[PDB]
Amino acid sequence: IDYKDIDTLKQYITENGKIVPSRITGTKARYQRQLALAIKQARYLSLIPYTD
Amino acid sequence: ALTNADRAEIIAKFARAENDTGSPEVQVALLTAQINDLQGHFKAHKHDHHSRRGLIRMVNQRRKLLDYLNGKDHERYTALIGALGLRR
Amino acid sequence: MRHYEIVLLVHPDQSDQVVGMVERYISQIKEADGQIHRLEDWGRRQLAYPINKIHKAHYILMNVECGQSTLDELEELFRYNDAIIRNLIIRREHAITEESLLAK
Amino acid sequence: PQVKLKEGEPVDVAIRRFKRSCEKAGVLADVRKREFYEKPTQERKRKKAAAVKRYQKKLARES
Amino acid sequence: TRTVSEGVAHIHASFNNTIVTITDRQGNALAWATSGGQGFRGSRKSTPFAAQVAAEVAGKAALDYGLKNLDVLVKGPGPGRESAVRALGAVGYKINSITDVTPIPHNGCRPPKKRRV
RNA sequence: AGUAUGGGAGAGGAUGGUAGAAUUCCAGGUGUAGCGGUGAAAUGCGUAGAGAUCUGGAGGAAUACCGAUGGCGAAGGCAGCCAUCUGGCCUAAUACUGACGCUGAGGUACGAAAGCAUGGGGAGCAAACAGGAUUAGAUACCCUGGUAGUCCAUGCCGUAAACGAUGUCUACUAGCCGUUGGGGCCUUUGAGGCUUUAGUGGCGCAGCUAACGCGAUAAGUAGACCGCCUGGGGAGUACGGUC
Ligand SMILES: NCCC[C@H](N)CC(=O)NCCC[C@H](N)CC(=O)NCCC[C@H](N)CC(=O)N[C@@H]1[C@H](O)[C@@H](OC(N)=O)[C@@H](CO)O[C@H]1NC1=N[C@@H]2C(=O)NC[C@@H](O)[C@H]2N1
Repeated sequence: IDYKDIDTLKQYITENGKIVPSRITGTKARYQRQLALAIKQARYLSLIPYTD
Repeated sequence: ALTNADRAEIIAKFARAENDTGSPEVQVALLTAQINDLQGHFKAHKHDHHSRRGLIRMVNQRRKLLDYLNGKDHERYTALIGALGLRR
Repeated sequence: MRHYEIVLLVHPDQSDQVVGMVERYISQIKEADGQIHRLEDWGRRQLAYPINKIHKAHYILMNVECGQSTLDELEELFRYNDAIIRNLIIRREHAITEESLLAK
Repeated sequence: PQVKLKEGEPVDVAIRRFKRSCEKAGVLADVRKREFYEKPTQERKRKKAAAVKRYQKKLARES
Repeated sequence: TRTVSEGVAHIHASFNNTIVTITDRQGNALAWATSGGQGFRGSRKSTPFAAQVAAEVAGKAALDYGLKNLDVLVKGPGPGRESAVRALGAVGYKINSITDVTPIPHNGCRPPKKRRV
């Protein structure tokens, strides 16, 4: 998963902007790590908010 | 860092037969090249102890291979250390 | 030569001037050597949070291949150009040429 | 949160809904966590105990 | 003297005290009341009843400017964050939204040491 | 035991840059009697305009969520993001060398926190210290402040319940259930199900143990080498020596 796919990125973000754990999403661990990296990159690039 | 071309050139220079990669001459030549290359890195990063451990391991492995080669054949050992410019 | 992906955020006031800068950087990369593998303009987009009291930005994506020195020169240019407010440089394996999701 | 109010909703349902959203978010737990400094030793001990409890709960609900 | 229609109510709720500040939009204060301002000095400043009294006093004070609708922002833990909203609704403003704005560090400064009570 | 070539996972290490949240201080706007703190208070701050709220600056330190009997490292330890330099590990099949191995007295390298030296930095926290409480007393626990230090550069010190209170290497000895990184196979289309390998956990047959317990990650069955113990105090002390 790449940081540009904000449509998939928002699926794993709570309302206030936090990352949703794999405990809830059922995501596999490697995918979860890639997803967290993509979310942080998008936050830096201002495609998605850090909070709210 | 050395590239595949550099390593292949060293292997071709020091090989003792066709497809020979495990001979003491080839192994010691590769180790010497790597050890000499890393000296530039440890000049800039004096406090990279975690990486310096690997260099110490390379030095120890080279010493063991040299001692084995000297035990097996003194002429090949002399020729190899002369070619590589090593004190011992 | 290594492969790099560059994302540039340019001030909306320089939305017209973005074109000159892009050809400038492309020409510099080509003079060094290199190959531009992908170039995309995402246009003007709304920021998720204000940057320097600005709510809009012009987005540029480049996929380039270059040596070390040219990467340093590009980094210096991005640092000292006031039009660019944010940049992201990511080293990549292979080369990417497909149409991005965000460009549309 | 940002619990906007419908015209039909009274203040009491507003408060209950906003309280539920705050429980979902968990801000108050964060505030109580950062009220005082917790040392790394105690933090690791607490997390290890939590892991043991989680595994035992999983085993109990499995059988 | 000044007239505004929309408002905001900031409820600073804390384990020791609750402060209600009714402000216009863009945050210029219009009315404010705390528990100590109505009494309950010392340990009693933190009760929901004191929070409610402070909230009603602030709302009645702001009615002189005259506001119909307000957004409520709550900050902090502690008793009275719900009670104050209850009192404002009882006074009769219409609450547009209620959002929690308690600040959270992303591992910023080091907290004080633990109390050995 | 080692080498060459393809592929893979990682808070492994060093250098530089950068991002957002929060605390503190400063300057303005609106605004007016309290705020703060506790078991309860008082010290303290406030009409010289505090606290609360909005805006704009300065600076330092640390990286919420992800996050996990998860991962990496010889151990000590390692957590935002990006680039540069760099170590080791896993995995497949060929090819290559041909015992090149294991352990290791002396020796040498690394080695948490506190501490020391020279020069910077200093938000928050906080030994010492000052005041307020509690107390028969309080030299403490609690509260209000607060210097060294915590931070950076370059060196020293060499100690911790530095712990798995369990030295390193090798082979063998029922099974069942998880989890991380890979390989292969099978259905059949997207996801599952079998095996194997290197880690990391929970039970448990045999065996072992004074017992507790350990039980393929042994404290079982054996082999190689090293370190250490010989009743409790005196005492890791005195003297001599090295640093
Ligand atoms: N090959 C290389 C691999 C290296 C790696 N290291 C893996 C490894 O090799 N491990 C070896 C296993 C040794 C084992 N650790 C010894 C042990 O477990 N107890 C020591 C003897 C104590 C006594 N005989 C039994 C006991 O009192 N038990 C308690 C008890 O059951 C329960 O406590 C309470 N309150 O009832 C539980 C939860 O609190 O804690 C246990 N106690 C503990 N649990 C902890 C734990 O596992 N570790 C660290 C430490 O914290 C441990 N103490």
